[PDB]
Amino acid sequence: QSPYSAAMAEQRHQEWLRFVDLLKNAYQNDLHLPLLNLMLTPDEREALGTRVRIVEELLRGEMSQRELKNELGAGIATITRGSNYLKAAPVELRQWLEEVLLK
Amino acid sequence: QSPYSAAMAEQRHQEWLRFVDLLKNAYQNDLHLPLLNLMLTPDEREALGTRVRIVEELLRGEMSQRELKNELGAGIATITRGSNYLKAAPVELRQWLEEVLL
Ligand SMILES: O=C(O)Cc1c[nH]c2ccccc12
Ligand SMILES: O=C(O)Cc1c[nH]c2ccccc12
Repeated sequence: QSPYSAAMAEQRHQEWLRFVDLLKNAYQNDLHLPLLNLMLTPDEREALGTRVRIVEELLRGEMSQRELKNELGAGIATITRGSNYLKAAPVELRQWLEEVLLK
Repeated sequence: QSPYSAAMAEQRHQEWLRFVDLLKNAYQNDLHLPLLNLMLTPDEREALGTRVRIVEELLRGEMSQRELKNELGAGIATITRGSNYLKAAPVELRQWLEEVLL
């Protein structure tokens, strides 16, 4: 069926929340590392590691475009998307990220 | 430089573990949902939700290949890779997944 429907949106939402609770329980049982190895490909794990550094440097604000590109391998489009995500983040998350990533 | 180097392997280890620790801390602070919305695109979150069901139905062993494909939209190659990962999973993870998913 069509993925663009309320019913499919609700199904995706429930499946996503199930994964979030599964990983929560994995953390609670010290199984987070093998679970994330199973559920994410190596390139996806590498990308997540890089996106942490992109968010950190965007929040810091000291590197420019070409600096971020040459240091992290992230082109301008990727950086702009990350900046859009950061702009859309709730204030509590952004302030916590400033705290934990920059201090 | 080269992605296929020992130094780059070490950098990958470090950056991945920093993400794992950040997300641990986000769960501890009830910020995991917005952090995951920030670090994963919608299609990646959708894929993760589907991968949970793939792993569940592989462990259950009741659905076949065409059934898994028609129910989850996941082709044979994706199911085969998931089965490979499950075969390579450590015993403790697999027994836990059977405990919690079934
Ligand atoms: O849009 C992308 O290329 C993926 C992506 C998801 N969250 C991000 C945060 C910072 C930089 C890139 C991404
Ligand atoms: O290889 C893939 O297609 C992605 C993938 C990563 N972990 C998985 C678990 C089950 C099914 C597919 C995947």
